[PDB]
Amino acid sequence: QMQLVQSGPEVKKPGTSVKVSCKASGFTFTSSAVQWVRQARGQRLEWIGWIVVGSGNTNYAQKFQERVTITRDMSTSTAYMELSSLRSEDTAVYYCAAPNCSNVVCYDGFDIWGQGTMVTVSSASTKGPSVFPLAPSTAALGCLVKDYFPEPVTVSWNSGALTSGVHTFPAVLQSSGLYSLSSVVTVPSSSLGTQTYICNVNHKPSNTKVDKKVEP
Amino acid sequence: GQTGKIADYNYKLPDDFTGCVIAWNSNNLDSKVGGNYNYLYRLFRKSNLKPFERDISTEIYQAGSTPCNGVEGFNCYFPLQSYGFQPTNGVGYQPYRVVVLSFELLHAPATVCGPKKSTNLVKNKCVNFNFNGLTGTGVLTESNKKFLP
Amino acid sequence: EIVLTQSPGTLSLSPGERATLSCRASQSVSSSYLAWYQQKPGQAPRLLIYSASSRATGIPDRFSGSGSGTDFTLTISRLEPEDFAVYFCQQYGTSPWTFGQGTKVEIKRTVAAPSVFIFPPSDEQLKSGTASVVCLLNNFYPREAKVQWKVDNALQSGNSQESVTEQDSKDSTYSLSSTLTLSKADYEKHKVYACEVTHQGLSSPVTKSFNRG
Ligand SMILES: *[C@@H]1O[C@H](CO)[C@@H](O[C@@H]2O[C@H](CO)[C@@H](O[C@@H]3O[C@H](CO)[C@@H](O)[C@H](O)[C@@H]3O)[C@H](O)[C@H]2NC(C)=O)[C@H](O)[C@H]1NC(C)=O
Repeated sequence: QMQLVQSGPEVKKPGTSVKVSCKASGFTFTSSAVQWVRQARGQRLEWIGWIVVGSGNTNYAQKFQERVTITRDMSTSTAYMELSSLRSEDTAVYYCAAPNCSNVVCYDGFDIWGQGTMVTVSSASTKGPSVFPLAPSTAALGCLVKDYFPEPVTVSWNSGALTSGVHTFPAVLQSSGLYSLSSVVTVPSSSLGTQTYICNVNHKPSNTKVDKKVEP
Repeated sequence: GQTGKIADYNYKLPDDFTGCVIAWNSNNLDSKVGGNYNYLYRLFRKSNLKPFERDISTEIYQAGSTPCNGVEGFNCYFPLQSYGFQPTNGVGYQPYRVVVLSFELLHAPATVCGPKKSTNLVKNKCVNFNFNGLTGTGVLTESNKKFLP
Repeated sequence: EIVLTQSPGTLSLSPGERATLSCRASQSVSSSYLAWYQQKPGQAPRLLIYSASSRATGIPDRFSGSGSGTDFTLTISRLEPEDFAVYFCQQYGTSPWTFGQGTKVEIKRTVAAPSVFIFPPSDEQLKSGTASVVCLLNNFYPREAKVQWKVDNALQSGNSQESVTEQDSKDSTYSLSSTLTLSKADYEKHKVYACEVTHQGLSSPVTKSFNRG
């Protein structure tokens, strides 16, 4: 089939650049053009710029006029974005855009988009997560993951099941740049004195695997 | 025959070629310092080129299906683009001047070719002569006859 | 100046609706270069309609929408149960290509009462970095949920973090968490800590807490 490929995750520091590539496959990429956009965390969409694979036609936004270069290259039939001078507000997700042009006819819309890479700049102090238990005194108990470096995180219950009210909330960016969230599940009934209540937390970007029990 | 950006989009070479091809390199008569941007080439065309065709056109090419009134946006692009000549672009990217010749025959007199004999003559000796056209054998000698101009 | 301001902010109706969304522009732009995008959160958006009056390669339930030079709108007759995502305008008739504001749709579950309950800090918090107190709100349809921290003889919001989950599937309800971080020195400056919330399905405000002892 026909699709678009984008690069993987990126984590950077303030004062560097990014390099996101758009591999086009399954269609005539030469008679096409590529647009770059940026999506923040749950906000409105914006526009960065666009270029033409045919070369010699690049248009950038008024605020995206500087500190950005969109190299194209024809040997591998791809498209690259380079945005320099990374800033704290620039922690976001980048997407890709391209039409489905086939020889004689170019598709009037940007049908195919890339998966979208991500960029995060911070103090660059990787730290393992910590687990804090929360217990009641018709009941709910849970554990809170806190103080881990900005990165994808996983919360499980040693089985990937028992979804009887598990509430996993999105990570929150605090004043120190660290990440935290909480996961609380309600007990089936007033039988909290028996059975097993465990809030195992699994992590893989860092070599941290902490497990803690929950008691009243 | 062949394919690519050239010989297929801007100067098509017919098959069964009757002519000559010369491409002598140049790096001082062209590729001025800083950048040489004087020549242009076509990028996008709605079709290929018939043999021996000169497609000089400045209309904006349309790629999709939406008509464009002289606006340079999506699905409407200007094919002409400039050579990226540079002082040190690269050995494979130096400006090359090319001249292609064309020989042709038809039901008409031929008026271009070069002969050369310019051989000194000898008199009073049994010699095999060939003047322009006629041939023979004999002993050439000076005479006192008078020819009309 | 170019905008794609969208008149409808959010929609909340049962499956099956006219589903009218409006994207009136400010400056006149030809209705030939414009697109709609549907982004279900968590993955890339998809192409739905382009060139004002057209259709994609394949779209379900016959999405239809047309406008004029300065009027743009889309309707979705018989809104299917699955179609619930974010909708974005986009125009590329002229640079810059400003995008759409965004619209949200969701189901109606006839306003149910929420549940509020607190978690007092455990033993580990007095030897950890900072002691934090959390309140949990569960099982409420409306997004109107105001959380106020009841410090003893003080109503302050110096540092309080709110977290919201996405819409439930089996229960179709919402869950929120409120977290406070206070000075680690003694935490004994005020012995009364509580969280109040006012909701449509609550009438009289609820105040519940547990003083340490
Ligand atoms: C991007 O554009 C290309 C070409 O414009 C699209 O490829 C086309 O895909 C359709 C759908 O499968 C093909 O139609 C099928 O053709 C077979 C031929 O036997 C027929 O039996 C089927 O019933 C069906 O009609 C079409 O042939 C194909 N184009 C070509 C030149 O083969 C592609 O789907 C587009 N992709 C996107 C994401 O827009």
